[PDB]
Amino acid sequence: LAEAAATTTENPLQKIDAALAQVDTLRSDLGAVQNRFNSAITNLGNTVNN
Amino acid sequence: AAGVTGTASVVKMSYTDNNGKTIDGGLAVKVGDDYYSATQNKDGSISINT
Amino acid sequence: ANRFTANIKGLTQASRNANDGISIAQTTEGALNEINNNLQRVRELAVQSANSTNSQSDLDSIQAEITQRLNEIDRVSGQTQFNGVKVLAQDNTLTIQVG
Repeated sequence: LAEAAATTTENPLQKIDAALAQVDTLRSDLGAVQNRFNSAITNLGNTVNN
Repeated sequence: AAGVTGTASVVKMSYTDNNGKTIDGGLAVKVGDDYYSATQNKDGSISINT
Repeated sequence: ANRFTANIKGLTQASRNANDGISIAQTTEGALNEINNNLQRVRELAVQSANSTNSQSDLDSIQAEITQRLNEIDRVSGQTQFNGVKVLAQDNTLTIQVG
């Protein structure tokens, strides 16, 4: 369980920005992988047809 | 064991970009210009990730 | 008549041999088309990369999809196969009798 802050946060901008960087990185990874899956779908389609 | 020659110390990572924005990470071990990602032992000592 | 019948049967089976050849060639071409698609998409990304406005974060973002697409190319190349023949895993020369 989280404590209660006793002193004001220093450089909160940097920490919030680090969090934002993490989340955006993961979202971009998701975006790439989704394309991976779609290309795999087309691969499978051509394979089954042939 | 790895044969790394030099002083061993624990440092905190800071990164800056071309925009001028800056961020900070976790902990690591720096020998000369080299670095190694570090993990905190529960007692306050430090270990190198492998 | 016996010799003619022998020739007839030989040519008949050669028909199916050639058809198997066409099938395998079709499969290979099919794989190559999608490989080409991925390469051209990665080319688009590479051209995008030239934008010096990009921050290191955006550069890593693009690098991520580039890496994923390349690894997907390797996956398809490794996994494609006709009746077990790794048609994209080694230089080869396959025999097809037609006479």
